[PDB]
Amino acid sequence: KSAIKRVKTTEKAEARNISQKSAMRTAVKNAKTAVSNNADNKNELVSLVKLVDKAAQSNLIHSNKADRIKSQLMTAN
Amino acid sequence: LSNNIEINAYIPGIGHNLQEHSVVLVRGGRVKDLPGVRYHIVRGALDTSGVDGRRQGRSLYGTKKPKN
Amino acid sequence: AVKIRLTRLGSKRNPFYRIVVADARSPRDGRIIEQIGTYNPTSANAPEIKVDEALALKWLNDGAKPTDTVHNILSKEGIMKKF
Amino acid sequence: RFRGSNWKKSRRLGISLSGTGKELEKRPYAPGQHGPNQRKKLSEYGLQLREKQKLRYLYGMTERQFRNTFDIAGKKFGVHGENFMILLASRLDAVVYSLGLARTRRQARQLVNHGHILVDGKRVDIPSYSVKPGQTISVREKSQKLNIIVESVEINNFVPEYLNFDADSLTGTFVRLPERSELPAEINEQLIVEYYSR
RNA sequence: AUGGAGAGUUUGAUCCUGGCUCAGGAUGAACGCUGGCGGCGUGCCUAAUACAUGCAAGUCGAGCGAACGUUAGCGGCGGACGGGUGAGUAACACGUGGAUAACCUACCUAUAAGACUGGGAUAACUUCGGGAAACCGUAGCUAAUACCGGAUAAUAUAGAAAGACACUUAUAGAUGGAUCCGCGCUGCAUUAGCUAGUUGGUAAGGUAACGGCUUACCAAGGCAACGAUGCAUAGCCGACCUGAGAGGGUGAUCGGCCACACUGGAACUGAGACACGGUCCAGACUCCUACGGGAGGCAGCAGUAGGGAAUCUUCCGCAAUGGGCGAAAGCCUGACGGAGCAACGCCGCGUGAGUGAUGAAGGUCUUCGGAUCGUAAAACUCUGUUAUUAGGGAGAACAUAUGUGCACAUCUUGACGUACCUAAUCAGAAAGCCACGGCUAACUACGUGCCAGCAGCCGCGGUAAUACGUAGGUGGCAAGCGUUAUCCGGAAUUAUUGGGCGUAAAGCGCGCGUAGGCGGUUUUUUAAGUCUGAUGUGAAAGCCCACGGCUCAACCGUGGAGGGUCAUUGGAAACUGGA
Repeated sequence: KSAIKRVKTTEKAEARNISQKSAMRTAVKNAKTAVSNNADNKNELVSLVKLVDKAAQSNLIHSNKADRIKSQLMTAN
Repeated sequence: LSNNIEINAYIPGIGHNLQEHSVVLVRGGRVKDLPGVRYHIVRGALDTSGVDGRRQGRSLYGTKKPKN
Repeated sequence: AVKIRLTRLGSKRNPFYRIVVADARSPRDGRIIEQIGTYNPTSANAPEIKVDEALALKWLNDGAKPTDTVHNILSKEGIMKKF
Repeated sequence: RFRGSNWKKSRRLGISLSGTGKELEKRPYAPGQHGPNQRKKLSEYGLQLREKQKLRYLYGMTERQFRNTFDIAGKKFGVHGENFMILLASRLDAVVYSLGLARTRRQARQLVNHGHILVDGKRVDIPSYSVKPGQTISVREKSQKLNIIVESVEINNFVPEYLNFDADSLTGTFVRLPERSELPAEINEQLIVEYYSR
């Protein structure tokens, strides 16, 4: 009766539109592109702030994967 | 019997079943020094129970009609 | 949601419940995070409330309450009046 | 519990101890079939089984019903050999065989209603009563004076040890500790102390 | 050492090895039945037997649009969890440890956190052509603590939507999995062998991890006896019998885990699957039929059909114990509880004699000799323990004005409601079946007379079978009794305590040769070694030294005692086969 999304939702969270997941994948496609082109998107590492007004304000990515890119960023400055 | 098996069975006692082509329980026991038959046949068991002649058994050999 | 669930284990029709820091998603035999000895409600011996929640003091700060509605069972374990 | 003749207990067994004269009008020879022939010699396991059958007619509880009796005469700590004569006198027949109600054990088991039963409080209509230091196996208020309870009140003068009995009372509440050698000695002790163990 | 252990079988009796025909308990049982009353439990054991069903579990505004605390239905939220049967991994899969420089650690609630910053908008409402249902069309929309990244903290040294008189980065409180080795695993003689990046090398990545995963390349008869490699196939364990111990067994329970979900196969945004009733794809099935369709849990419950010598009702309730929904309240439950169920073991209150005429009216064997089925007995008294209506009432224990830091107040219960018992003291019945010459505690008359019976061992039947069948019986035991398949007494019987190196149970004719199984070498060694050492721990459906009562039954606390610990050398060398 109650839609499950806290227990075994491995395939329950993998059964709808992936447009937003694909759109977020295109935004994280410049991970090495901006680093190889020296973009200003990864500039000013005092913020990325990216822990005082980013994660909660507006964020929609992965966990461990993002954490890897959330280590060098938000701390470099 | 069942499972496509054929054995030289024999009805021990005086019981003379008169119902052919009918299932008959195989008495759990073999014969004693009898070249040919190597198995027994249980009296009654969805067939001719037997005769009421004997009354000293009242346990096996299709016994029934307890005298009072 | 993580209170002191009474682990119902032992023989049939006579489970020996043992108050332990368990979750609400794992009822009866689930997962104990902070075991608290065991409660004996046999009412035929002296040692009854033999709960050892010495390491359960950290549990009472972010997720700790009653699982099997045991107010008098937790009444003996008076570890409050200090906050 | 045996529902049979109580005169074959001194013929099939070798230790009856239930009546004075029994072979006076009978034939004290051997068994039944070969009663006019010679006797035999009890076997090692046979002697321990003969005593069990001898006590089977004596004790009210038979095989499985006397679980406690055999359990109290085996695992119980103490003289294991004489544990069959020590931890086995806690029945309700002992009170009737010490106060003067029933001379037999089978009649003593049926004397837990017609004779004294109210053991200072809760009574028991079984073959064994919980008579300990504080229990007074007496009669009831309506059954104070019975016919089988006050039968041999003067016929049975000599009483046994660890037992009490008076006129218009018959209430046993003396010593709780009994003797392990105050019973007939015809069966082996270590034999039943080992066979039972198995 | 609570301290096993019969025979026959072979002359006409025999000893002696040897094997079981056979002096017993057990029998998840059924059984032909003579199965008075019952506390408690198991019950398609024969059956992963096919399929009509009753059927998984509903909800929520402190945060939003009916007519009238949530009433509009969106959003938080178990379909995989309760469950069901166990064909399925001869093996970390489970049983069983430290662990992790093989390690992830999503997660669950408290505080930082200032409700910040880009927002339109969303189901309902509903403009709504038709369609037997088998689906497109006509389409505007309106919300909600539904909801949107960069510059100012976290491996640097490149913060929000809002709570009453909710909250977010950091993280804690908490939390689920992958892993090393030490442990459970059949033999083939009528098979005697198997891996080749077998054996180790480092580099394209990415997941619980190194990575022979692929990465460049790498050997010959090498691997393997550790039968790897073939099979055997089974859900694994906590367990109960057992020799007296020495030996030996080692799972029905009841819970953990490991599975499965017509059959397979490939993928699918929100928080940990292949999903017991979401997808798609195919296959052979299910059935009605508007020509199109629906598809199947009954692997959730109870049933129709299956053949079972061998097994539960298509019955009430959520008392309660639950958890999931859900400011409370509300609200969910063939999870679970209560009644039908059979000798399934019930063993006892257990059913009448205080008294008592040869106790017969004459029969049980009767050469009648007496006794007696017979201190059976009359007919009463006796024995209470049958009704007669009865009103009856521990796993799991604290609460609900708004007056109260793991403490708690006006105000929170029933699906019930007849143990032992000395009491009313009506009269409600322990019978039975078996051997009876026996072996083995047991019989008299007739009737039989190799006709039939009896018939484990004996055998009894061609005449005087009390062995047969009826009557009077007798030994046994216990509300009953004979039967069928399953361990151990029997007895060591691949010998292990429990085998010879000759008749027994035993001469390889193989005379010439290392299977490393094993066959004096003096002294001599540096410490293979016998008895001391980290001891915390010392737990346990474990024999707990006691521990609680249910009379006959399931009523359970003691981790130090308590063994079933978890000090037995680092060590004292003139010494199995090898000097």
